Amino acid sequence: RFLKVKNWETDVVLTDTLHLKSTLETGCTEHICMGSIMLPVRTKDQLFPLAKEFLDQYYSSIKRFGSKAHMDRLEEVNKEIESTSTYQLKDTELIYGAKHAWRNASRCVGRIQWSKLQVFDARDCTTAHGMFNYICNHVKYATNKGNLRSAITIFPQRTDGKHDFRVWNSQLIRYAGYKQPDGSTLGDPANVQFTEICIQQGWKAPRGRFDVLPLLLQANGNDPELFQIPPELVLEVPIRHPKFDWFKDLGLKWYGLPAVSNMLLEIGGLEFSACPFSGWYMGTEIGVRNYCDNSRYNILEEVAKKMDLDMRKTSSLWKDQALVEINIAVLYSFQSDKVTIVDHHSATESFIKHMENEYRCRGGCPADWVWIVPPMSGSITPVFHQEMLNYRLTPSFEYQPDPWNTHVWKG
Amino acid sequence: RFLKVKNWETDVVLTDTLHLKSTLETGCTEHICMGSIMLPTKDQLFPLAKEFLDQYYSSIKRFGSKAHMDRLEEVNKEIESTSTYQLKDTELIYGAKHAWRNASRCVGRIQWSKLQVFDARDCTTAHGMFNYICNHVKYATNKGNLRSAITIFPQRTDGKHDFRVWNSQLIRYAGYKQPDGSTLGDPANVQFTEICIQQGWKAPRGRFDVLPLLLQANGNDPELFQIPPELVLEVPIRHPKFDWFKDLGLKWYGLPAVSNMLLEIGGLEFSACPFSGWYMGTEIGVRNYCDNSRYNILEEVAKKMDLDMRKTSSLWKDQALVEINIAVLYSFQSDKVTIVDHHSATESFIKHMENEYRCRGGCPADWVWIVPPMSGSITPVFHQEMLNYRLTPSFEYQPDPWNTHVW
Ligand code: HEM
Ligand code: HEM
Ligand SMILES: Cc1cc(N)nc(CCc2cncc(N3CCN(C)CC3)c2)c1
Ligand SMILES: Cc1cc(N)nc(CCc2cncc(N3CCN(C)CC3)c2)c1
Ligand SMILES: C[C@H](O)[C@H](O)[C@H]1CNc2nc(N)[nH]c(=O)c2N1
Ligand SMILES: C[C@H](O)[C@H](O)[C@H]1CNc2nc(N)[nH]c(=O)c2N1
Ligand SMILES: [Zn+2]
Repeated sequence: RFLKVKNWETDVVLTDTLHLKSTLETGCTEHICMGSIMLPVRTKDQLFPLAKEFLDQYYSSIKRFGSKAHMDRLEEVNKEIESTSTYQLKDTELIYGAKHAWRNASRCVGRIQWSKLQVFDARDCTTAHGMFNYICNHVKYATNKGNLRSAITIFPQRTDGKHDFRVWNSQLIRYAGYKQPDGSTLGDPANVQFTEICIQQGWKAPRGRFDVLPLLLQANGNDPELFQIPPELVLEVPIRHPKFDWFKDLGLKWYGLPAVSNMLLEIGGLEFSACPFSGWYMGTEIGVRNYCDNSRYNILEEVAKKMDLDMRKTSSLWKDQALVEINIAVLYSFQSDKVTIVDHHSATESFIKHMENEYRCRGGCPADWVWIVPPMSGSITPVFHQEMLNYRLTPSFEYQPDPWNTHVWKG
Repeated sequence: RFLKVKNWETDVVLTDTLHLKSTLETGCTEHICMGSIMLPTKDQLFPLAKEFLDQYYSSIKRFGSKAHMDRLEEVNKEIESTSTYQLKDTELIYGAKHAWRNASRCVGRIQWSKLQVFDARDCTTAHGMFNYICNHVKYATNKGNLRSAITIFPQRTDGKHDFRVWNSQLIRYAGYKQPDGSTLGDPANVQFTEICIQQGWKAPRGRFDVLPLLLQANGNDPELFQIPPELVLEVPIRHPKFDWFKDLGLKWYGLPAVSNMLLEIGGLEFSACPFSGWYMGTEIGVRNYCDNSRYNILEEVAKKMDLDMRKTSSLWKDQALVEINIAVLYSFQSDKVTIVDHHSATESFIKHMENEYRCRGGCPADWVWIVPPMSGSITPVFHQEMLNYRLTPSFEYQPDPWNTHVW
């Protein structure tokens, strides 16, 4: 089958053939689209076809499909599976896997960079202390004094689901949130639940507005242990505005390194439940979402006051005006401090080029329009006018439940 | 089978029981979502009529009543006999309001029950259509206090006697492909403008020429008519702060009136059913003015603001975009023409959505279209999960008449 996508700004039409290699489900049906829904221990039975599907793809990619090496590897994996009920990936396969999981991430606008990913193999890790060390090394490497480098660290795969490695933090670096008895929130409201756990686990909270959370690290299905990332490894950027001098006095800063740590990495049917990965920020993540979401730092009001906008009626677009200025300040600050960041105009333009390239050389590029379009100024970016097809390819990054909801406590 | 939608800003969860009454298809499959794609006989007819009559009689609390059965019978006899059937005035109005109610891409549906329906099924000629359309324009415009309206022309018979409004909106500005290679007026309307010229229109080759109506009656050849200028309410665009903004020479019309869709009710097809409400400000200032393939004025405005247009990271585009939309809202409000900003409108949609879930079991919604084209995440709709599905009565897309016209 052929599927066409049109860009309504340029009339450029592209033809998808890659969707035929789609596997997993979308959530949608012929009667309902679930396009805007955030979120819609394996047998050897299901395991070898998934292993084989993956190895066929790997060996095609290296132009060795049907080779003796290809055939031997299949044979080798088949037996390891029937002997031991699972199998081990070669380093090459692991690196290929992780790069492709990112390449396949339909919600990621930054995918033009997918082939440049530093893969850290942490499959020899056995304890939370070992995890802490690997994660420190990842943070130092990825930060690179502000010249950020994409990286992923891969801890041992799931076995029986009873010995999972998990990073309990949703991101490696994030600020605490503290709910006050008066109902107000100190710090990042997003992180109140996790902060409470940390405190419960023994963390001494400074109770400031921008406290870097400790790492809560779980190895081999044991109870998680707390660790503090050395502060010297945590690069932060004081936020100021190039024209408004009062902006610095808001007392805002943000960390440089966005590093997702709660997702599951699936490769050839194997499940890596601890796989922190990091790139660099697109400005709107901080300036639009982190600062201006009503459920986050929520600073539109205070910024708007200081700008003396007309705040009596929404039709003054005071919220819109303040939002822009804040996003200007975020970009200005990172650039001024030589910390890697990308504006939404740049990142969406690059994505369109990436996407067209992927259609030509790959037969498609699965993309989630809902996530790809930036949270401000949507239609003045080229992705808004771009039809996209969303489908699931493996290897992939998947959501998994939060560990505190599933963990069987040892005590 | 019962579905939940969550609002990630408020944690409010709603349960959709209404999608189970959807019949038409989304374009999506288990393997591929097409949520962002813009365009995804007597035996056929009676169950469609029945489905509709059933929901109609349910609405007036007379389900399984004698009148219900009688009507069902009557319509059945009539299809058996005539191969179609005619809607009672009450059913036409109910159906039109519900077509709007079911429009999953429409953010303004909180107004759905307050829609003035003009029955033009007695129309036979294009001159008759022109008269009805002028009356609609005048009624809906109402000196600037806009009132939603729809005018419904005769239903399709054999597809060779179609009534069609060839225009996409009752009121739009012409577009001309220049020898300078650029484009004068609205680039969106080049093709239509040419057809107007090929059909006789004398273009005043300006930048904001209100297009003539091109009207097709009973499947016959389409005719040109010019809307009385005094019925077309336009608004000069000025900025409350920037004195220079007026020099751009920008204006827009007050009445958004979609004229190219198909109204399906009880299996019957109304190929000519122009409808109108009032603008949300972003439709003009974000899309009509700042879209690259439209008036595309971002650069001119940014220059007049003397912004650093060297690097994209200065967000000069974003700044001009906000100001432009400020001016649009300011101009309309200053001239007392009804308009709604994207904050007010989305806030209304959330309340409508909650009303609908509570009193109907759901509200089909297309997030890709409901979220405004600027400042998306600072509006409540961004954080709102929506389920998209197709209910009837409905407004459907249909082919442009000129690809299908047997001249
Ligand atoms: C290089 C710079 C990168 C940029 C600028 C970038 C940008 C983004 C943005 C803006 C999002 C949407 C999340 C949100 O806005 O809330 C996203 C999502 C995502 N990114 Fe990237 N990204 C980058 C690197 C990476 C890397 C290295 C990986 C993995 C190896 C990755 C994998 C993903 C995945 C799996 C999602 C989906 C998250 C979810 O489903 O919640 N990205 N990215
Ligand atoms: C009264 C105030 C109204 C407002 C503020 C409003 C707002 C909107 C907006 C912003 C859109 C997105 C379309 C675009 O951006 O091009 C839309 C779509 C739509 N509206 Fe409403 N509208 C109103 C009245 C109506 C009425 C009276 C009807 C029908 C009786 C209607 C039917 C539709 C339909 C069918 C669509 C989808 C059109 C398409 O798919 O191209 N609207 N509306
Ligand atoms: C590697 C990377 C780079 C970047 N610029 N942004 C991101 C996404 C940031 C992000 C922020 N908040 C939330 C999420 N997701 C992650 C997955 N999590 C389970 C849900 C929320 C992701 C990731
Ligand atoms: C009644 C009404 C009110 C309003 N504020 N906006 C609209 C939609 C405006 C609009 C602009 N451009 C295009 C479309 N649609 C019309 C149907 N057309 C076939 C596709 C594009 C609609 C309609
Ligand atoms: C309900 C809706 O899907 C939800 O708010 C989505 C919308 N698009 C998004 N896009 C990005 N990049 N990140 C997000 O968290 C979301 N949230
Ligand atoms: C490709 C994409 O679906 C297309 O640009 C859509 C996106 N959302 C939209 N939303 C509205 N309200 N109006 C539009 O024209 C569009 N265009
Ligand atoms: Zn879908």
